[PDB]
Amino acid sequence: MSDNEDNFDGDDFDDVEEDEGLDDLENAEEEGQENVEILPSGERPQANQKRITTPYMTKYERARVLGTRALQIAMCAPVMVELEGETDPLLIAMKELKARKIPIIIRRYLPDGSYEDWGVDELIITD
Amino acid sequence: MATSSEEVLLIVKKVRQKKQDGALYLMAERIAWAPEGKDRFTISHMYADIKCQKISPEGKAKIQLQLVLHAGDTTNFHFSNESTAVKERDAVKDLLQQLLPKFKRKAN
Repeated sequence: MSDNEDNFDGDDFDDVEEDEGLDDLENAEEEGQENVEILPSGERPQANQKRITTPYMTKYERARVLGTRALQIAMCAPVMVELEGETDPLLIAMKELKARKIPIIIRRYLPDGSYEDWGVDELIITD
Repeated sequence: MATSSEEVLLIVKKVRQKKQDGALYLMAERIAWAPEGKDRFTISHMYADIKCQKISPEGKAKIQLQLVLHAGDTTNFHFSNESTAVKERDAVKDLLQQLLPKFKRKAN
């Protein structure tokens, strides 16, 4: 016996309504830009063909990697760069990113549905 | 397995129903729950009669499967297996949910 089933009020019921066999609808999206995947290298998943994009990093990928790296260091992640006073995750990440010392694979995505893996090491970051 | 009344596909142990400690058994045509130590399921709902299945996930110390029936009725099955209580919910969910269309209107 357990009166716990009547001792609740507002059970966080994750309403699960079955709905399999629905339509796809390719127009059910809002993105159309280069949505890139930020993955941590070491597993290094890459394709087996010549890449079509450019081995350069703009302020888009830079800021994305930087934000993710600051999040890492902010969690007490080891620094891959030299410290000349940089005691903040952003400063260190900026140094690492500028030196391509940040271990992260950036998978680019095109509006056609294609995707290409791009490591920071393979990208020339133009500050 | 456990064909004591019907063919049970999913056997969910440590399940309670409104102060009743027992076990949940998903049979081919119906979800039947019985009390631990009883040879008979004191609850048996055909997937047809089950209008919708609602289920409370992690966050609460009580994982529950509420079978909301057509009339507005319901069946509160509390997954109380401290080991996989929530994981039970998910399996009973994915399965029962797939069991529903089997008892729902077809393409016509």
